[PDB]
Amino acid sequence: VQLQESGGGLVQAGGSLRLSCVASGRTFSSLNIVWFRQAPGKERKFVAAINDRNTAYAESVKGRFTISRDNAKNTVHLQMNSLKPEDTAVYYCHSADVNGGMDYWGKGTQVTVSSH
Amino acid sequence: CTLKSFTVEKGIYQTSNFRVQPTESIVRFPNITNLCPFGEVFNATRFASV
Repeated sequence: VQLQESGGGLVQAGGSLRLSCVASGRTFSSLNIVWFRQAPGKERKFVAAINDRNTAYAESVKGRFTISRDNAKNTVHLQMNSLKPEDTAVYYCHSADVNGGMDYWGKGTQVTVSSH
Repeated sequence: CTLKSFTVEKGIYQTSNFRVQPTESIVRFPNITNLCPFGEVFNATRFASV
């Protein structure tokens, strides 16, 4: 069907945000998550893929982004730190198994970083 | 030809043997139950990225 998305909002610099990606099913222990962001008027770029129990981040999101998963409730929480205006983007979260199947498209939430 | 002479004496002589050739070739392998999920390999909903 789809992937439920939340955690978005319009915040000023230095705030705290926590995006959420929950995929329904019964095999969460084998699920893999790939993240993306799409800025308005700019290119859509990869954010952070947490596969199995491994984590990684790109240039502009390393350290700033603290990705995490909840095996109890099939929840993925991304701690947001060091807000930058150029990172205002719509984040599309992806869920799949080790094969890469069970592809559902996330709607994407509106995330905005306000300049000062 | 097999006696190496143009005149053969009275008697019964062994010659080239008799052999019923096969009519045709027949192959029998059992039924097929499980096949690879090509509908999940090639017919995936959305292909991965490079």
